Amino acid sequence: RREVHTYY
Amino acid sequence: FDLTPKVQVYSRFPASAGTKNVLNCFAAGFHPPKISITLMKDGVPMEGAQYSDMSFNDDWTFQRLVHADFTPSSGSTYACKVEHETLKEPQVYKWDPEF
Amino acid sequence: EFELHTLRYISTAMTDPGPGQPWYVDVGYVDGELFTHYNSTARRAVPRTEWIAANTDQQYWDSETQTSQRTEQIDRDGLGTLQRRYNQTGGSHTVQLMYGCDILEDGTIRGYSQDAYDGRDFIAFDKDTMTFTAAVPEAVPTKRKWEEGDYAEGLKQYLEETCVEWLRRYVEYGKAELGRRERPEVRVWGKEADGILTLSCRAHGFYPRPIAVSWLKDGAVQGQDAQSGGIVPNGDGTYHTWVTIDAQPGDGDKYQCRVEHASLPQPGLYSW
Repeated sequence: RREVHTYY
Repeated sequence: FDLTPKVQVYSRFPASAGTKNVLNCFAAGFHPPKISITLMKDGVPMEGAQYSDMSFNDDWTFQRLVHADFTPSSGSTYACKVEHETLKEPQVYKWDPEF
Repeated sequence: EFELHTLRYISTAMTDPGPGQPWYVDVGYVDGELFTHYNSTARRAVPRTEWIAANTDQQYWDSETQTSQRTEQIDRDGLGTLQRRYNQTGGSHTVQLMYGCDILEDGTIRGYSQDAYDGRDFIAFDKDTMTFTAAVPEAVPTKRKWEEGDYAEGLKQYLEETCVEWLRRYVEYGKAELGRRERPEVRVWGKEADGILTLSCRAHGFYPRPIAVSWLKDGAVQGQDAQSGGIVPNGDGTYHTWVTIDAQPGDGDKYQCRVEHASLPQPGLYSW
């Protein structure tokens, strides 16, 4: 499954 | 900086006239991702081309596969035409049937 | 190859996709085989192999879609944020993310997550120290952001547990395909062309990827004026490689292409 990373 | 495409034109199987095959054109190692890749038959855009979704290698460089089903004929020519902003003109890569 | 199995997700955001081309694309690979895809046009995470579709339901793909749409969102802002930080406006720019896990040859587990701007290293996760490694000054503010709160903790947890957990499932799902071996079909050709004989050896349709292709002269490995195109993909997941070598016209009979691959019980020898 894909994993959400966060805002740069 | 920007990196020019390294292109290879090849068939799915060893070619023989009258035998069903697939013509491949693979461009890799380039940047930016925007690129034009066109399979050619007898001087004109080839029929049935399929394009891989944009992807990249471990070194971040982009790549794309274009392929189209075909039945190779002696007396027809095949090639791959590539346009990219690192290129001043379209580069054409001829496919050698090797038969 | 030291790595037994791999799970890798990548994505690309661009300001200049091309006309009508999607500005955001993400894909996933298992053991190098593309098994899922999403882009900012379709707006849907989709299966790309039969074995993935056969072992997942709609809620699975709804979750992947939700995750992808979120990553698209993050990247849509990202392109702006990074342009601003590089004092750039318009033009052609890209944001790239690459992450996943590797199961090596004795049980060892690897986990990574790294980002690039305009095709250059921007920042990478260092899960050993739970910090992010800034490649350039422009990445420092991002490093600072990401090292706040429990983000790093969650990312490490995913890479070491979640990622692996699912990799083992996928490997199970498609072991019939992923664990297969496809024999190469080889062609040797010669071209006479300019006071120089150029011999070419092509291995078509082998799987898995690793292969060793060499030119022999009089039985001995050769070496000089050999040129290789590396390994390139076919549409069906199998692979292709071509090696050439320059010889003197008339010496064609002295040369053999040698192919070593997992599908072959014994190395293959091919003549023109």
